[PDB]
Amino acid sequence: APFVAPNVQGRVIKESGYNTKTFKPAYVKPKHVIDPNMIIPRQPGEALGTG
Amino acid sequence: TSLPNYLAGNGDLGSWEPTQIFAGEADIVTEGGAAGADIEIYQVIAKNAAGAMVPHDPTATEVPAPQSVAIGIAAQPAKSGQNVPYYIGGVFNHAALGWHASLDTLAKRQAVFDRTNIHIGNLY
Repeated sequence: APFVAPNVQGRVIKESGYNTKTFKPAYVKPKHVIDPNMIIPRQPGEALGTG
Repeated sequence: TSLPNYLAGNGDLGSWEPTQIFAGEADIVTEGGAAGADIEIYQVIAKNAAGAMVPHDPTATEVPAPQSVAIGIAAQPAKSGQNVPYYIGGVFNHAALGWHASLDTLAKRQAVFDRTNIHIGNLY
């Protein structure tokens, strides 16, 4: 703080500003097509012969 | 290799016919030795000039070559260099065995083994 003799008025102090930032997000679209080609086939779980 | 089949069809699992090798009770005798050529199950095999098993080959030569005398029946398949187990004694169905060409009729198939502990014959 400024030292100021008790008689006189005092001194005026400057102050600071602001700064700003902004962002747009990204977009994501994974998808699958599920054919009978992919469903009919066996799944390791199934037994042999008669799944 | 996954791709299902859609079109309808007649589905068979194939067929099975017992391969009856033995036709008698003469005691069975088995040995084993290095193969000199590719050998299939129950194929009739000689021993080549180097002493390695080789599929029997009549008329190989000039003096007939040692491939030309049968010596046993392969008990399991093998590639060259591998050891082949093979029968040397027993009574065998002439049809179950693998035979050379031109060695077709049972008469000839027996003529290949009269002098030995192997005998080859019919099944009733």
